[PDB]
Amino acid sequence: MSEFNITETYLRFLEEDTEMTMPIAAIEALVTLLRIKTPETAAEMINTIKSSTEELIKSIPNSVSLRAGCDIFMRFVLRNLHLYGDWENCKQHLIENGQLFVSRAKKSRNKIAEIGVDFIADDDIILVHGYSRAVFSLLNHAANKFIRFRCVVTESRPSKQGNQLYTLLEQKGIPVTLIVDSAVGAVIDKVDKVFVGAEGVAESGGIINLVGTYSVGVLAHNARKPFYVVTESHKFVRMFPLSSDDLPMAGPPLDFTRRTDDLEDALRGPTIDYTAQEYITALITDLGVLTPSAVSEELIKMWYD
Amino acid sequence: EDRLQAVVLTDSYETRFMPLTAVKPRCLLPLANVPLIEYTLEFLAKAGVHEVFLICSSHANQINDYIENSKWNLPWSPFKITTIMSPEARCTGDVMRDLDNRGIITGDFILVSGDVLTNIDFSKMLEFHKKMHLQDKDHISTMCLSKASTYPKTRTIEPAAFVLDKSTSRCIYYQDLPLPSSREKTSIQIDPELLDNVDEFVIRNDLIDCRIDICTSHVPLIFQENFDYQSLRTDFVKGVISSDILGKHIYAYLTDEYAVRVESWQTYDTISQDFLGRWCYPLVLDSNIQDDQTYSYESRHIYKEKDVVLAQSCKIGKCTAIGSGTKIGEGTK
Repeated sequence: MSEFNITETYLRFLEEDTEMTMPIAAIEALVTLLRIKTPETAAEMINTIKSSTEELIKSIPNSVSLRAGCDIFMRFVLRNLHLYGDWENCKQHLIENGQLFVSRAKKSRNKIAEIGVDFIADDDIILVHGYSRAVFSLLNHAANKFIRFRCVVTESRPSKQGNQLYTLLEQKGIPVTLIVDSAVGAVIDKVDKVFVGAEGVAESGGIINLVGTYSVGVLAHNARKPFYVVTESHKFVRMFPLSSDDLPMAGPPLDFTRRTDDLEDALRGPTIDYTAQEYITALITDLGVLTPSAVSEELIKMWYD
Repeated sequence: EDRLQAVVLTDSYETRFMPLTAVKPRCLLPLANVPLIEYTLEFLAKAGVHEVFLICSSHANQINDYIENSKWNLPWSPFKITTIMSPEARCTGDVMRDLDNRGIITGDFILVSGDVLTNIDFSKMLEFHKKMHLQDKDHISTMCLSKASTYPKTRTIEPAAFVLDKSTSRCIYYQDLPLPSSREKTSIQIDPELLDNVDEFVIRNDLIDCRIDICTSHVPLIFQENFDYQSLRTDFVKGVISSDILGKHIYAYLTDEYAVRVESWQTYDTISQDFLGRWCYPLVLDSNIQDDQTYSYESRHIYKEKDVVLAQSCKIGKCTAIGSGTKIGEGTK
């Protein structure tokens, strides 16, 4: 009898497929929590799932996609707790709704492409940043559409993700180079469109993914090239920062301590930046193309009370 | 006034296109990816006609298979479309005496010979015709002609001298004229006996023919007796103004913009580039009219339909057009 906390349920099926990502894995674990542990009373169910979400955030704090999944699960159990079935059917009604995310959010990524293929037009040199697999889910259907384009992939120092794209869509058959991440300003005068992928959307439209998407965003603004971001609808999160600095990793982004003998010195600054709403200009979700004030309204309506 | 009749008389230029044109007529050749009947037909449907009469002197079955599979034998077409089957290679003119022996045409009607492509609002050509009716009871027709003033010498087969009036633009006289390759034939003659009561006239070379003549139903009856005519203008408009029948004057109209007619490949190239460029507004290509294409328009004059596979590392320059389902490759230009 599993306890669903850390790895007795969650981290097992992350090794089943390296295509499922973190937040829908969190959705799958949280629905299979109360799919079995349903002790016929509406009180301790919500206590169990709130305890489970807080210990799962307590497992890995610096992967804020997890917070997005573990909080839209609370929105799911709140709205499915609504319609007021007196808990007599909801013990069966909520769990038969249940797996509609793993039948729904799993097949959201081609629904992204079905509305985002009509962005990359003919002969567009494209800049992507980091292994954001929804961007590749758009680009796969774009190359299957037989449309002519070129791609440029940045480095993802120190998180290594930029080396994956050049070994991902090269074998699909797209002419692609791998620029280094510092060389954006000398090339973004030539890049037609730039895509990124978020690990979170704030309450105004923000990109909380990686090391330097604020840098490539402010390069996109002072080259006046359109800065799109491909995401999907399990990436909304309540966390609305105000600076370019989020929750810390373990200390401040500006360390000034002493290296003892030979410890690592690359990851000493920040690793997850923030982008304001001005630098993004259109984001892609399951809900269509979505201007950032629309994503602000969409995350302002389902989070108030 | 209304109930406009019409007659298109194709299939007189098979001498021009002889390596082609023996397996399908001149009128069924794709100028811009679609066989150019409708480049006349959409024009004179916008002119608002009610019946046409396709003379098909050759390949008559592969006229009517396209005509019955067109959008014109469907019960909302602005004209009903009828054909005329034919023994082979009749000279023009005698088709009108065959028409008068049959006796269908009553009223004003278009003598559109050849295959034209134009932007002219034919509606404002009606009031020129009716001003001809009101200010002359001895009229014959009106002849719309283009003003291609920036180029003589390059309208290939026949250069002409449309000498006409200053004030009323009545066509005074007409004469065929030789070619720039011939330095030999250097004279034309206009004898001044019929030049008595004109006192003001203009003689121009920069008017290209387009064979769009609209007249009254009196002039086929005029044309009935004088059975000597075999062309439409080398013999007739000379032989109707040269003091032959008294009290029958012919008029001719000049437009200000693009209105052209197919002669040969040294005109087919030029009109293909004028139509495929934006020199033919509003009768343009990207509007996707004829056989419900999907042409889009980039800058630099690019025309592409859906399902076009442009391969990588190709370049596509000015003024091109690509149909659907094609496939180009690497390194092409």
